[PDB]
Amino acid sequence: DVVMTQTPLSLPVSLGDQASISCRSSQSLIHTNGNTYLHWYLQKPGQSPKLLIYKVSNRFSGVPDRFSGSGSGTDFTLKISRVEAEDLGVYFCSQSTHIPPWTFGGGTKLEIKRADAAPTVSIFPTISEQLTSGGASVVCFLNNFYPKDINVKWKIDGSERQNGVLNSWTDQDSKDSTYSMSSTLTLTKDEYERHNSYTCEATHKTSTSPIVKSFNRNE
Amino acid sequence: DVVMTQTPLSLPVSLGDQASISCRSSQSLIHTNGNTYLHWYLQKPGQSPKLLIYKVSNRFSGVPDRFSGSGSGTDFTLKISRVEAEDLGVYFCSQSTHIPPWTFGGGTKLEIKRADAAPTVSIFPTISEQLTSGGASVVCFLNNFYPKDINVKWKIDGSERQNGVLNSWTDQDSKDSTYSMSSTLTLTKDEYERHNSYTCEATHKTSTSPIVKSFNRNE
Amino acid sequence: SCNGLYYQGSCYILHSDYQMFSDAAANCTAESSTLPNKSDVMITWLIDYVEDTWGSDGNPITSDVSQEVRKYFCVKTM
Amino acid sequence: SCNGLYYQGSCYILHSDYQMFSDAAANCTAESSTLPNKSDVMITWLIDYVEDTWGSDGNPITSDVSQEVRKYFCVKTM
Amino acid sequence: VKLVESGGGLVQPGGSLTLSCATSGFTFSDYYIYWVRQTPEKRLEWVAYISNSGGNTYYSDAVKGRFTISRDNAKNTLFLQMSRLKSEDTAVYYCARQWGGAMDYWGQGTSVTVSSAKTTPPSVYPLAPGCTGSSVTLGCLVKGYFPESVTVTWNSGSLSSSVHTFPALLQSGLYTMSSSVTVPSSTWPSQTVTCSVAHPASSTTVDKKLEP
Amino acid sequence: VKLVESGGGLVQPGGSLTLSCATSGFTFSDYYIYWVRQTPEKRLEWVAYISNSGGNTYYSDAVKGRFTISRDNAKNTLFLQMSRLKSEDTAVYYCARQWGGAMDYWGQGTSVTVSSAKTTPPSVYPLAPGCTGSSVTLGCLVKGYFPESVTVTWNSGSLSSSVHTFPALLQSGLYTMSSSVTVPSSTWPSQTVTCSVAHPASSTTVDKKLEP
Ligand SMILES: [Zn+2]
Ligand SMILES: [Zn+2]
Ligand SMILES: [Zn+2]
Ligand SMILES: [Zn+2]
Ligand SMILES: [Zn+2]
Ligand SMILES: [Zn+2]
Ligand SMILES: [Zn+2]
Ligand SMILES: [Zn+2]
Repeated sequence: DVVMTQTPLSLPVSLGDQASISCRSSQSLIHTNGNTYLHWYLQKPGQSPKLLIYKVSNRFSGVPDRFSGSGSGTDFTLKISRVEAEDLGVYFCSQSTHIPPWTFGGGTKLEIKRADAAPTVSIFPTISEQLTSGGASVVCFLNNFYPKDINVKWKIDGSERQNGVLNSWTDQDSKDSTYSMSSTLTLTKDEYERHNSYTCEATHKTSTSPIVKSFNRNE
Repeated sequence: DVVMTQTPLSLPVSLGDQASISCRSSQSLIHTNGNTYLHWYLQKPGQSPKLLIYKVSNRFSGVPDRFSGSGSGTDFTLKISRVEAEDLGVYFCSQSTHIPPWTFGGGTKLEIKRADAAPTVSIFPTISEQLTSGGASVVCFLNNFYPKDINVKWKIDGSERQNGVLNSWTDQDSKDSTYSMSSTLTLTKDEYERHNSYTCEATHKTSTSPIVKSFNRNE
Repeated sequence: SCNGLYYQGSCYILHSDYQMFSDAAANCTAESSTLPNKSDVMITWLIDYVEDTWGSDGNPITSDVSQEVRKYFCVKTM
Repeated sequence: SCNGLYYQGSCYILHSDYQMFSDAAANCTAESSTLPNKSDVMITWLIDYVEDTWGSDGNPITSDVSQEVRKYFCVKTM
Repeated sequence: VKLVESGGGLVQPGGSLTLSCATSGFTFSDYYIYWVRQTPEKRLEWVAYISNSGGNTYYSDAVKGRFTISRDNAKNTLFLQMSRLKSEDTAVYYCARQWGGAMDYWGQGTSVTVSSAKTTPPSVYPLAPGCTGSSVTLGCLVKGYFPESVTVTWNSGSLSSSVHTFPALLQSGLYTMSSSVTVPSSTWPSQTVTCSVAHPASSTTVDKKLEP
Repeated sequence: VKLVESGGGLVQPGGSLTLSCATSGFTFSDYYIYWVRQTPEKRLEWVAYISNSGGNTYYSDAVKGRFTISRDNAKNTLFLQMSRLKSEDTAVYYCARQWGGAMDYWGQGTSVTVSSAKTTPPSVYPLAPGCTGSSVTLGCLVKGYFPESVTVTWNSGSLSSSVHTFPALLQSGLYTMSSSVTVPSSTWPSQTVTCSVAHPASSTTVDKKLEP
């Protein structure tokens, strides 16, 4: 029951810039033996966690000079003096002073900072193959946007519907560093055929004007 | 400084007969822990010693029922109920009660018992190749005798000479179970040429008559 | 009446259950006791008994070892 | 004045030098002492200290082990 | 230094499972070892901890009395006996060596999934625009399947295309995912775009052709 | 279970030598181990003894202060550092594992020889009767050589022959041995008998023809 709180959750950085991640414990991590048992791990995509820094500021074997840990008591910091491509992934802080249990911070995802990009928005009516079996899934792709933070609204005949909305986000794109999401509105065939106009609406920091994609069942 | 005394030194046995070897310690081998630390080893020709029986009467792994150890205090016995060909070699008793040092008995050589055989005796004058370089080695082969115990006398002009006599014995013959020995009398060329008749004489339990082989330098 | 080691008015009770440091320290604390003081016991006959058991400084009485288990003595004054 | 474990008029002195049984037994004998008696110490608090050290019967206080080294206590009455 | 987990698989709630962690490149019996799990939320959660000899064991509250951590020092292998498995136990399970107060070397992990859901093939629905631009984005909705791992492969008439694979969502005990393909407007509908959806666990491959 | 000695060789008095004993098939650091030597008299003599950890060592009076027994538990190898070597130390040296109060497994041994004698080729002298019977026995005397290992191979005109090889005797710092061959009287001197004497250490082979 030592709570490790990490901020931020995502840190957008460009290559060559410095990064700093915060980790805070619910109680002091100073051990009666003089040492302070706070540790930093890196998890790369498709890989297990690896140890980077043990006991606040000690770099583990093979870990470059650009990574530096610091802090005391309850407040700790991981600094990356100049961010390289291989540093990308999730950083976890951990405590082993007040044990059991051994506890981990929630994690900080180091990510690529790029230019802003409005999403490419496409809406799709339910295929007849779904309709004739009694379902209606309306789908909205929101492709290649930056940054990650976006809002998607479903409108049926102009009014917002929150019922049966599922959203799935991609991880950062390796080709262009953008993000993509899929939004599905699930209705029954009967309920779908009770309305005419279907709209997915996207508000993004790239425009004060929402991106609107609609279709009319009678068109 | 616990002296282990083994008897006999050689034990002549025929195949299928029972054998018993004695081992006696200078002081009791009973350990305060109730056990008695006397052990028996077998050394086969060209092989290292192997453990047969540990703590008086315990057979080691793979050791057949025909081997049995017994005894107490200072007097111990190894029995072989029926001697097989693979049992041949040297048996060593050992103590590990009064330690250090760990001490071993002198050993008992288990040997094949066969019919008696008088030695085939050959005498050889010094080769001229030795003589012309100033040495005189007179050699006497005593081949294929049984048992091992034999006496060899060198006579120069009828009188026994003990000066410069070297004797070498073979181990038991694998073809016929006999023994062989070589006896060399080493004199100088000058001393050799001062005398006429050279004789090696062998007394063996096979005859009350000695086997005599001689040569005369003037013959 | 000291069922353990008696030294200079203190009584050292052997706990042969291997424990992590915190659990050992809390165990003595609950028994109105402390762990041994390294500098007190180091130059005494107690050292042969207390060696490699938990000290009050968080280390075994003599690489990092804060995640390991050791035995421990609970010390209480008479 | 017992620099070790005191029990029922006896004083148990820890010898932390690992020794074979004979050498340990002879060491105590020379110090006007005996090794611990297994049945005396087995159902006492001493057992946690004396476990796996040489007893007077020739075994560690609880496969053959007569050729191994153990630590030992020398016991002397007060 | 290497640590290799195995034994991960799909089990029903209330089921039992044993995970192993074979080790190499260090003296195994000299080291204390942890099991640490990574949840679907991608968080790290400590599970259990064992001493070098195995005389001391520790468990998190959530697995206390259900999981048993043990070791065989002769075989350089660590074990995690899991009984009374709940959906909450669904995770990638890591074994991790203790050094310097931290967990210095971790295995690649083994995946555990606790679910009563039966093996179900996906429904595949082609996503085509109703009744413009330099490019056209098309899709296939892959719905109501179990377990995970489907592969959507797109066939088009153009080499220049980008494919977006959207992570599965758990909806009514079953997974639903989507995939989009973006191609130049001069290649669709003028040439054929199809999505091939393979679901190994049900031995099924479904092709949908994208029709205007 | 295996134990393999090595490092045995020829050394001068006052010289130094280290013997090794590589082990296999059991956990090495769990076992106490002895060195035991076998003298030229073929007696067994205990030399040294080491505890499993290596914290305790014991020596016989004869090697006390000259020999050092040590171990490397990571390499499963036992050592015997020998200094100030005397001719009395000439032996086959065995390492032997302790079990049950006894020495349960022994290596094949390694041979040590302490001598100031220089490498010397043998003189070969043919032994022929002076100036009778069904068979004739002939010999070759192989004299004043160092070190040991000579091989006497006989060539005769007959397949039926017995060869007696007589163990070497140490005479004036140097070895002397003999070999006899017994052949039918109808094959010697009528056909040629020769003894070929090979001494590998001096790179010498000497043939003597046996002449009446
Ligand atoms: Zn705490
Ligand atoms: Zn992309
Ligand atoms: Zn409606
Ligand atoms: Zn004694
Ligand atoms: Zn023969
Ligand atoms: Zn004379
Ligand atoms: Zn207590
Ligand atoms: Zn003393």
